[PDB]
Amino acid sequence: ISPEQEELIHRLVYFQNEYEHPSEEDVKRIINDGEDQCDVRFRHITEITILTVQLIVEFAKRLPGFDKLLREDQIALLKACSSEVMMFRMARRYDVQTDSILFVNNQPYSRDSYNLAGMGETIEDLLHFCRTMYSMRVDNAEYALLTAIVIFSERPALIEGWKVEKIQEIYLEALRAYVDNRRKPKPGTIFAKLLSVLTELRTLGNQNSEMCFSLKLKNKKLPPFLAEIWDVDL
Amino acid sequence: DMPLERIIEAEKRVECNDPLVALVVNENNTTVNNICQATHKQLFQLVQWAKLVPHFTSLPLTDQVQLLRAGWNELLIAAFSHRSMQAQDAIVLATGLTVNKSTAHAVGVGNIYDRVLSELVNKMKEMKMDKTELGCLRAIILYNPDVRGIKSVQEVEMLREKIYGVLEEYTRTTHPNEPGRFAKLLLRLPALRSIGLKCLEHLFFFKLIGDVPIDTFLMEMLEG
Ligand SMILES: CC(C)CC[C@@H](O)[C@](C)(O)[C@H]1CC[C@@]2(O)C3=CC(=O)[C@@H]4C[C@@H](O)[C@@H](O)C[C@]4(C)[C@H]3CC[C@]12C
Repeated sequence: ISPEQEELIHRLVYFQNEYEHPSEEDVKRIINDGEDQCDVRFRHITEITILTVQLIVEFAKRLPGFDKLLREDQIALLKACSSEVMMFRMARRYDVQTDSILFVNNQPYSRDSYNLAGMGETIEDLLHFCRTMYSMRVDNAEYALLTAIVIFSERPALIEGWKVEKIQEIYLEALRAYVDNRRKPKPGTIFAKLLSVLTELRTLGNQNSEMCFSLKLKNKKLPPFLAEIWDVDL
Repeated sequence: DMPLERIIEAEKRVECNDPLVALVVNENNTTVNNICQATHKQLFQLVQWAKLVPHFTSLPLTDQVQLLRAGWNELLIAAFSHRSMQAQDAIVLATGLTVNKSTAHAVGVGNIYDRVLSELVNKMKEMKMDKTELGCLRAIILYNPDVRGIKSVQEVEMLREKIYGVLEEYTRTTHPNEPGRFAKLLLRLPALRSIGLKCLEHLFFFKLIGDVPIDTFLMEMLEG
């Protein structure tokens, strides 16, 4: 590794920890009702996700390099990485024991939970991703680097794409270096395995969009914030 | 076991390179054959290629069918994207037949055109991606242990990891001057997956003669 890369990684791990979970206030401010036990688990999932996206933007905004981009490209990258980066946040709260996700309120959500909320269509693939990630024993630094790498990805309608790509390069170099150091039994293979996650994220992200559109079939309304940032109306 | 030779070979045995015939957008019942021919060759080369990849045929028949059905589009898009590096501003098929923004509808494609050219062709072009690299990436695409319905999961995961190592090794020795080369190659896969997701049907499967379910067309092609 290199004295500078360790600095970058220290920084990323820090930011990752700083924005892992939302405020006590913001969370409690959610569970406060009216409709049945179904439209409730749905409101929790959607509302908490809003905080989740907010946290993602906070993390991205502070990544070295972000401030060197045009406002327009910043918006583009953030819009595009939301649905993807959240899969990481989800995987990090996956419990192998119960094959579930530990939400903020410690309430573990499972297939049944999502199903009850009207989102049983994709939960299987979601849990599958969590297991995949888990089996790879991805650590904090790897997750942080990977998140940065996802955020600085070539996306359509990008003005200074080349500028994004150069920034991504720095994080890719950091990742490789970090992996060579701690991972020896085929470092380069683990490196490729981690990058393969990016390609799988295109699929999960696409599924998220498909599900959002499907909420219209049912009579579920996606919170405006989410519907907007993900352009789930086109 | 993963021989880098076996891989370079499979991509070679299918190495297409003949004319540079622009497609004719007419019902001269000839273009229907130029397209039909390009199709048949493209799809035959797809299975022909897969069988030449190390240990593919050693997989359960059902599994090699699932793997091709799943990777079909990505595999093809990668194929015609790489041999489209020569074309000035167009996509090159197997027949040597080429398509353009306007002559894109027939032959599927169409709305993946702009994106294919800008995120794959141009990228591969300015990166000087060679057939060996392509061969490894396509093989990586093929050995997706996460494809559903697959039995030999772990077997596939291992074969894929071996290809990572081969490509990792190949790039370090071929470009000791370009460290990012490895990562730069692998980062073409997300773009490729995104474009493939925009498809909705298996590319070129309808320009094929007569009717026959996908799993069947594959099942017999893998036996012939
Ligand atoms: C349509 C949209 C709402 C669907 C999103 C769903 O598919 C996801 C990806 O499955 C959502 C549902 C709830 C969820 O937002 C979360 C709840 C938490 O409590 C925490 C909040 C914060 O500490 C996060 O770092 C982790 C976690 C687990 C997030 C991650 C992503 C999850 C698990």
